[PDB]
Amino acid sequence: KETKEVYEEVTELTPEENPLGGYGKTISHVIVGLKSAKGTKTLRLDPTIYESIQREKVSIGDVIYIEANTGAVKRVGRSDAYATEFDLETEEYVPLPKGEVHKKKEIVQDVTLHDLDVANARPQGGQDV
Amino acid sequence: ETPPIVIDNGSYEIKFGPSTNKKPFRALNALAKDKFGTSYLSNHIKNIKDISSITFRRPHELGQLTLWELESCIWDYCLFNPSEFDGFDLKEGKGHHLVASESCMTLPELSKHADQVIFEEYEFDSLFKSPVAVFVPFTKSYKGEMRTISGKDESDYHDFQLVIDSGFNCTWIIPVLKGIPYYKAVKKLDIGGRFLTGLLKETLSFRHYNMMDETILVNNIKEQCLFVSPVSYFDSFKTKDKHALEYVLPDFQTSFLGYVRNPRKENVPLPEDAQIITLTDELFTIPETFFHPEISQITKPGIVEAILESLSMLPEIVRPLMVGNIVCTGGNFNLPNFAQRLAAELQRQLPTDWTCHVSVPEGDCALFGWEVMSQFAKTDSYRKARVTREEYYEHGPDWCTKHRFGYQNWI
Amino acid sequence: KALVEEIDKKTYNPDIYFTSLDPQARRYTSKKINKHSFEERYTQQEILQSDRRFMELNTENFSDLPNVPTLLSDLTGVPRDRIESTTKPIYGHGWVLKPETLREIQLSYKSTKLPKPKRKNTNRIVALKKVLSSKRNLHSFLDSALLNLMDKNVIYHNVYNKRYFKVLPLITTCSICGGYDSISSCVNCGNKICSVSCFKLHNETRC
Amino acid sequence: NKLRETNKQLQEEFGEASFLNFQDANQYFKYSNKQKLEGTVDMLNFLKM
Ligand SMILES: Nc1ncnc2c1ncn2[C@@H]1O[C@H](COP(=O)(O)OP(=O)(O)O)[C@@H](O)[C@H]1O
Ligand code: BEF
Ligand SMILES: [Mg+2]
Ligand SMILES: [Zn+2]
Ligand SMILES: [Zn+2]
Repeated sequence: KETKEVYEEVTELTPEENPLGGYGKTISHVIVGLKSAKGTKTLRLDPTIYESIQREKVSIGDVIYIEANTGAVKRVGRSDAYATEFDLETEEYVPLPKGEVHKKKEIVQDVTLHDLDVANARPQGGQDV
Repeated sequence: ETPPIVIDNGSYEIKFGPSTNKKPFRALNALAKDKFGTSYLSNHIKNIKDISSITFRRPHELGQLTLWELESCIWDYCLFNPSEFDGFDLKEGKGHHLVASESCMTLPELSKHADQVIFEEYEFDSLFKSPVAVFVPFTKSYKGEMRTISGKDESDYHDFQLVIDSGFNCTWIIPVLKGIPYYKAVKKLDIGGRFLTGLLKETLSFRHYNMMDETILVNNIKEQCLFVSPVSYFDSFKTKDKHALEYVLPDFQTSFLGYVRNPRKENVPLPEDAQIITLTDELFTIPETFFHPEISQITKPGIVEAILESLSMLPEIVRPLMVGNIVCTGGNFNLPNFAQRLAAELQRQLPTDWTCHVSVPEGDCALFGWEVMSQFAKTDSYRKARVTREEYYEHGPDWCTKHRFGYQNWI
Repeated sequence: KALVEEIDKKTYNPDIYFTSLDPQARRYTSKKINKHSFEERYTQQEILQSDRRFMELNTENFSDLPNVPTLLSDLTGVPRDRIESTTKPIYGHGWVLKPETLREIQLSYKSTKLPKPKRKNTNRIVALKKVLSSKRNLHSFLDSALLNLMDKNVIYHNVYNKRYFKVLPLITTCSICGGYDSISSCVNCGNKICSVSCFKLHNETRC
Repeated sequence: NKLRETNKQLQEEFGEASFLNFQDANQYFKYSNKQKLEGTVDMLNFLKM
């Protein structure tokens, strides 16, 4: 078992102070606001998760899935209420997340020791060729 | 006569009654004359046999009332016809006080007109007029039924309040603090009973045969066969095929008023000769215009934007307090699922930290406000807040409308 | 794309792709081809048209259709000349003062009555008589100096919004019916249409 | 522990009338104390996490 927190409609985001050192380009922090269903909230977050967002390349009117445990953002998609802006759109619009934006939850999974052995023997991580 | 007479003057219908009673006396505030010239008083409009072609005139306009002649005559009618309105009986009302409810955005000149017409002709002794808003805080004085619905989940008068009225004329949202309402964060929505009836006319004209001369049918249909989208516009559209109502034209030869039927129920299997209008989409699309005025291609912001901006004008310390206790007032709010829908919408808009709750009085809010005003007459703070005849005489009519009940004073 | 394609080096705009059956072979912009507040997205003419449609929805009878210029002038202080020139719209009329109803109301309360005289003859009484025979229009209220200009300021701009005109997204569904899927704009009229029957009903009169 | 000391002293001082949500809805001072205690509870939970 493992307990995790998560945050889930994106309202707005602002990236970023003076270098005052060896920082050629400085992005101190990024402010992001989420809407959800049971109320909205804004927060501040690291530049690294901002670069992760840029890798995801999400828009401003979107719904995302950010897990603060691993600092990874997943683009759930567009917002359903933001439909009919254009007559066509390939991406599935997807409804808005239900409940509180800041979700505390716990998960329970059953595995076997052979699964751990296989995972360690043949790791799937890696970005190089 | 210790107990005053409470008059909630409505643009559509007025509620006159003694402070003793628990229910108001309902009398129409209008004038409809048949095309042949035989006019009929406001209370006698309901007894007429034809409603197809009438000429209408309502003394109360969008803002307020200007010509006091019809209102004075109607006030005398509800004040000098003990036979038509049983129980009530009065000679002069000399020692009788007056408790009235008039809007906070009244014209100072028109407020002076109202004060002079109520005092210097009928010979009152004590008056008190204030908007229906301030009296609702007095709901903590007397026990009553008050359904509080939580937005998030699936002295005696209360200083903290923020109340919305939605009657026939228009809609008004007021913040009340310390028992003294704020007169700047107040926001007016033009969608009232008139505008909903007009939208009903236009949308039936988009669907079924026209009735634009026949507006009483429009009002009856609006009061009867509508229901607010419980969840969303699209999902309520998914119920248009399965759910539908059918209204029948009122045949003046047979029945002065029509009826609405549901095909599921077989309790009314009687066939009828007249034509039947099917309403399958306009039941729920019509109430949606408050949240989506652009359906009728208007530049009007909307209810949620209005309440959000009105909160924005309020000081930050008092902002979270108002949403924690919201009371629903007005005859438009009797539409089913409206309170829950608006609660869900504004709670979704408002951030997570503060949870907003909406209090609904069961049934219509008009009689709820009337019994609240009757309790205010019962409430002894009215004794300390009242005025007398000598105060009116020693000063001019301008002082009474510019100092005590004046709105710029409380700004 | 298919590898190796022939180009003639003329035009060759990688972001401009125009293709048709060539019935006119003309760009819609070749040479300017011609001849968040909602007050910004919709221009002054459009917001004024929305306003006059709003006021024309206010009325409940035929007689107040020519009363629309008077009501709109009372609302926003525009002369009736431009109301009749640029809006491009789609005794019962003169307030309730008919003497016929005045003498007919006697039969309304004739069931029981016990009137008595208690009155004087003063300036207040004269003003009461004037109010009783009121016969006044909102235009007369506003043109005259009986109401302070600060009262006008706090009655007109205490209602309007100025910065946030929309907080929820717009559904933008067809005008005739409510087909929520596969909506599209019309060829000429530029109004959203959904169904075949909707297009047939719209192309005649609305388009 | 630093937050818990303040939380427990606040709960001891006014833990009888400020606990109910009925008084939280109708308040000017007590609702602020309830907000402070819930905020410090959330803060300590986040710190433990
Ligand atoms: N149960 C109901 N369902 C729908 N509409 C209603 C219902 N009851 C009353 N109404 C509408 O509310 C309006 C009454 O407004 P009212 O309280 O008279 O405003 P005012 O006090 O400004 O005259 C009527 O136009 C009526 O159509
Ligand atoms: F006078 Be009301 F109830 F708008
Ligand atoms: Mg009223
Ligand atoms: Zn259509
Ligand atoms: Zn078209």
